[PDB]
Amino acid sequence: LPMPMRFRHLKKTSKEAVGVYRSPIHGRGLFCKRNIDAGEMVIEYAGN
Amino acid sequence: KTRKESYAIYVYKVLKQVHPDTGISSKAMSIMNSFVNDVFERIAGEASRLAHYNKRSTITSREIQTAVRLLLPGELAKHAVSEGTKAVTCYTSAK
Amino acid sequence: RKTRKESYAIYVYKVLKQVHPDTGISSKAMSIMNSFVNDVFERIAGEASRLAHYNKRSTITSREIQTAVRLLLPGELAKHAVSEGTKAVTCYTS
Amino acid sequence: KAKTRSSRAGLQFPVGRVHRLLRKGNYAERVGAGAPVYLAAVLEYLTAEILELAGNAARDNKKTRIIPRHLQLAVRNDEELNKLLGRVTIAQGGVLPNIQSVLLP
Amino acid sequence: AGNAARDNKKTRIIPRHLQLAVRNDEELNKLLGRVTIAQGGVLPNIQSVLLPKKTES
Amino acid sequence: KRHRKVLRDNIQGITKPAIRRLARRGGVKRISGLIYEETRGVLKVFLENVIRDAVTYTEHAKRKTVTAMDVVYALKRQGRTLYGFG
Amino acid sequence: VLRDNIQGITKPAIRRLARRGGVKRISGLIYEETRGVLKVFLENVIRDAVTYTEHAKRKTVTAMDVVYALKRQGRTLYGFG
Amino acid sequence: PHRYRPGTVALREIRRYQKSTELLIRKLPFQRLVREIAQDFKTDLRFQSSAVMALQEASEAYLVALFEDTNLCAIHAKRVTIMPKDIQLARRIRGER
Amino acid sequence: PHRYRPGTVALREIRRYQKSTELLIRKLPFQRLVREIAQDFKTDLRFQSSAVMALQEASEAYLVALFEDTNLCAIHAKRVTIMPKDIQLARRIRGER
DNA sequence: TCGAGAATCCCGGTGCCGAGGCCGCTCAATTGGTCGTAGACAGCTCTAGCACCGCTTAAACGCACGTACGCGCTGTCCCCCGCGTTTTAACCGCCAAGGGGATTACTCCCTAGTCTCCAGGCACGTGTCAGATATATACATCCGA
DNA sequence: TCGGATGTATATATCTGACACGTGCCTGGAGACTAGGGAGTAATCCCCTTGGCGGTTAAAACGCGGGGGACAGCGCGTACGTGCGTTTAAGCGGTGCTAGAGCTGTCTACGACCAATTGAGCGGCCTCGGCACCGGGATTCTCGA
Repeated sequence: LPMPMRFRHLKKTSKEAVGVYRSPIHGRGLFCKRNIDAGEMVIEYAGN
Repeated sequence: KTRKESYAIYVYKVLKQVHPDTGISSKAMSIMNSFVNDVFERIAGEASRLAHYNKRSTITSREIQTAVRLLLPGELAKHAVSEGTKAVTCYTSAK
Repeated sequence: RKTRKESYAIYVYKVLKQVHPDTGISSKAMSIMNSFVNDVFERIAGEASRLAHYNKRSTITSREIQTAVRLLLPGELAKHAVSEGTKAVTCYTS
Repeated sequence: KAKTRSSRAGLQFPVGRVHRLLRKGNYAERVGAGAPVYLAAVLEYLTAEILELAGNAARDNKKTRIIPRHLQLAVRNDEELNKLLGRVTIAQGGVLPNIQSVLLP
Repeated sequence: AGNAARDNKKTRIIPRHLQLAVRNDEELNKLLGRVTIAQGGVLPNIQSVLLPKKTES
Repeated sequence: KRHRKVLRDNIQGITKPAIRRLARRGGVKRISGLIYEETRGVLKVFLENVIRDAVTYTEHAKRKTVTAMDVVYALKRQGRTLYGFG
Repeated sequence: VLRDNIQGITKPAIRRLARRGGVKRISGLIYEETRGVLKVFLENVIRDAVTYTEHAKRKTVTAMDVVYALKRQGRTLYGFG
Repeated sequence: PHRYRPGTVALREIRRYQKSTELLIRKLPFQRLVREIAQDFKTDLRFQSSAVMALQEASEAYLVALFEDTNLCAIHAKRVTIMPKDIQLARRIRGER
Repeated sequence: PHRYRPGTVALREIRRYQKSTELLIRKLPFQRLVREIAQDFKTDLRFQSSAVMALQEASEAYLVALFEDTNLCAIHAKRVTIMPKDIQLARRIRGER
């Protein structure tokens, strides 16, 4: 697939893909729930 | 207290004229009844879509013949076409 | 001068400009959408006519069209198109 | 003065019932006058074909009254009737005897 | 169709966008089951074992 | 109330000489052990995709019984035509 | 009258259809089997196309006849007529 | 101490089951299955019996055709034992999924 | 002296051909094929052009679907190279033969 | 752990021809009536479906258990694949000649429809034989030594 | 190679209950007429299809050389038939009752049917911007050490 269609896919599914929970490493961390194939987009690290 | 469109006596008579000394059960009669209804619906529906495609408003012998040549496979198609044309000519000559 | 033929080009133009402001369409895409609407119309009218022959009635009401759409379309798309149809008919009545 | 069209054409399946089923069935506006005759002929031929291939299996397996297993075998053994009745589950059917040739010991 | 037509940076809609728009969706692909769009093409799909992988170093 | 319809089984009710028996009508020599669950899944999918259209015709006819013609009509739509019940 | 044109389908063109199919590596008998399957499918379409053309009395096979035949086959080509 | 070489009972059951026609699945568990999955579309229906027999014939024929195409797959992979990746291949190829 | 490891040109041609849409078979040999096998059913016909293009689209789509199901078979048999028993298996399973 | 290198995606100039839009002008959609029968409905059966019951018994499940083959490993080899060099027909662009396909105008005769009459099919009551079932019984054939 | 030791078609006696067959009766299928409207037929013109000839070149054809997957051979123990014993749910009769399917009048209101009207929608003809092509730098993997 080309780039912006998967960018649309990203803005769709980044909510249902991942999750922030209580880590044993250090405080909290970002988990993973959907089984990800090697190469796809996960989330956009956006802010101010 | 009703009526029913079965083809039992007709398949009886055809079975008499193709095997002189056998009969047929109920379930086989129902299977042949559904078979004749299904073949009738497929041939009539293909003919009707021909009549609608060609912008004309009458099903004739030529459209039924083209429905037969489309729907059936080869050797059985030539047999059925010859049987139908024989029946139509013997209908209309001695009409 | 040619004999006037049916087409659904203008209505696809209108729905396209209602759902996208500045996105045109080609010719081949217009022929595809024409044949697509012809397909869906043939299937739904066939199912409704077969229902009318099964039920020993003689008149296509809206009820048979609703039943044909609920049969032929898969799941959630049917649950939206039923609502679209009912809303259009009830806005047509009053 | 009552010559039925089955007699007047020489066939066995009726033509009046076919004419009534065409006019009632809403298949088109005008039914012809020879088309139900022609179709009665075609139906009579295919019924004759299936019963002809039925009766051979009936006499070969020693019974004298045709059963749906005989009908299943009479349909499925043929080359072109199998292409006509493409996918039809016949009730009480069963299948053709066939074992793959790479499983015999 | 309009979303894909913007997202490949084109103005109009050519039928490749229609092929992608139907076959990416799930229910419209089930509706258009036995259908071939002219000039359509297919989805880009390569199997998982036809491409190499590296072990050493 | 009055209606006792708490049912959880009956996917296991298709027992396990039965799929073996169907396989050996099919001409199958030796079967693994996951075929049982996979066959139960496929059977559930198919019976859902027939019972849906059967109940739709039964409701549209405004009745409460699903006569045999409606099942024949559902299977006629699916492509698996059935003979011998009309 | 014509001849040999089933070999008009080349060796690379079948390879190109294989690449669009997503195929790594081909043997040397696929060419013969592919020409067989393609000739069978073209006969089964062109028979019904010419049957429609003979019924409508014309001597021309338009696109609408091909689309009607493909509608009967169960393939339903869009984008013409 | 008399036991067969394994496979003989398999082949004789294949011929023994292909030489007959009957309902093969026991009828009341299949009827309870049909009513239980018909619960989800309209509550408290009322079947006939011939509709249940028609469903049993359709499902029996579909499973038999599926297993024969599965067995073709498993013989193609130079094996004998059927594994469920064969069934999933067959329903992927046929077009039902 | 610079040559690729074998297979790289294959995978890049796969992506290069899936990123495009056109007629793929050269048009005049396919037109001569269609006229030559249409000879046998009615002598001296007269085609249009759009009917020939429709035939080319239908045949192209049928061959592409056939090769993808063939490639599924060949990967199922723990191989990579396609052999014609795969194609004959696919047309046996699908129901066209 | 590297670097030669060969495509490759991203980027902006030059040109052109498919697409959007606008006027004109029809002919089918709209409005306004009548009029009949298809259907909604109240009522009135009476018949299959569901639930219940005990009883009998083919059939399903658990458990050893021997074994054979799916799977894993290794070798070897040959044939398919990159690539360089060589022809050749695909294509384009063109002119050219004529077959045939929509199109309209015009008789015309085939069928939708109506009225009369009457036997072909159908629901129903008959007896009565085709194949199921039971019982021995020669006879094919699987498997160790 | 044989003995044994299995299950398997095979000759016959008896029933039954499902199937072959009169019968009457009726309602839908043959006889007559009548109009009119869909379809057969002549003509045409003008659109499109088919055919032919030279020019460029993209692409097919064809050897070369090789190394990587197809295939054969071999070892094991995990997994699955085979059988035996040990439970259970599946048929199977009778019963009932009853909710609901099916059937009969009865009366409308909703859709067919037809007359007069105009504006929605197709055809022809402009115009001009998105897209196609050319050409060059950044990037991004591959493959020999």
